[PDB]
Amino acid sequence: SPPLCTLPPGPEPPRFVCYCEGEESGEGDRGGFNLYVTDAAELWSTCFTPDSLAALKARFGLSAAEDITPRFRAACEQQAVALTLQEDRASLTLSGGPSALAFDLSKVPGPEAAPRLRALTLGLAKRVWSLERRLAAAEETCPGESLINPGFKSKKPAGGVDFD
Amino acid sequence: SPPLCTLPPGPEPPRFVCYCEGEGFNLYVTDAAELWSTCFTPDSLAALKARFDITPRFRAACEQQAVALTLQEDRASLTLSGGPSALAFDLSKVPGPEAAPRLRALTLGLAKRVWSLERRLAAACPGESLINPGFKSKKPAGGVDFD
Repeated sequence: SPPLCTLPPGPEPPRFVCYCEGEESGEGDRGGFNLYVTDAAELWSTCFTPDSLAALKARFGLSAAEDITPRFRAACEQQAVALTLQEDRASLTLSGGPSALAFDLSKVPGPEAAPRLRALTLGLAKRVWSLERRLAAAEETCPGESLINPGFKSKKPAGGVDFD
Repeated sequence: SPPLCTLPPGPEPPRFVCYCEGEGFNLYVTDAAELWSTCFTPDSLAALKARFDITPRFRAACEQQAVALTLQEDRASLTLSGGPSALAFDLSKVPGPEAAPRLRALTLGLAKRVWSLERRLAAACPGESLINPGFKSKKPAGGVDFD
């Protein structure tokens, strides 16, 4: 269950989304490590390489035993995600833990942003579909006219005075 | 929270998404690249809601996973079964300029719903002969011993 978040944080109507993909363990194989930020109009990807990632985690003081996805999940829980964009290049700050980590995001071509967007639409669809029952399990457990001259009011006989 | 369903709802990788918003009221089925919308007129909307509100019925159908889809390359017909009787809706393609803000808004809404749902789930020289540098530190001969 890869974490994700939307900015601005909280229940405020957001404009951006940040997420991660892959990270499958157990019977399956360890996939890639990609964190994408998009606003349904322009995607941004890490486009990192294993040597670049190793150098980045060595310079910032991390080791190979600390995965970044749990830190992203903790920041999502604490709402500690920030995005800075200059014109098309984004840098996300992850301040969930004691030290704020900085990650650099590059531009994404359209022929990759659009397929990613149309895959992520169904991705979030199935995610929310599963999370519905997940939260359920977690929380729950002529009349009026004289016939002689129709068009003239029907006449009743005179009665006069009758004491009661 | 407005209801939503994934077609098919099984463990198979989903392909189609259906949603409602507004309660001209329209029903949207999005393949993330193409959108089918009712675009019904107010008189037609009144006639359809009289013959069958639709949001509670749609929500019940989503919970019961009773939404049927029939599509032929331009046309969408939905069988909604969440109320007293089955609901039949006719949907057609919407232009791309109309769907682009719609798809952006639905993407943002899905993302924020997922984040809110996750939040609610959370709250629940060595070796060298120095005399001649460049040569191994010699060992004086020892001969034979007894072991």
